[PDB]
Amino acid sequence: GSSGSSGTGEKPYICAECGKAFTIRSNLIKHQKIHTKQKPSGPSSG
Ligand SMILES: [Zn+2]
Repeated sequence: GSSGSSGTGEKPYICAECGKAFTIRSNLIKHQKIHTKQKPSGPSSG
């Protein structure tokens, strides 16, 4: 939170899939994983 409006000064890395923030370039990568669905093996339902 900053006086006025956000924008001036933000984490060095911010996801786009959802819009999260991180500090360690890696810490962010790991997250991106949760944004990579993995369809099941077989019929959708049944
Ligand atoms: Zn995300």
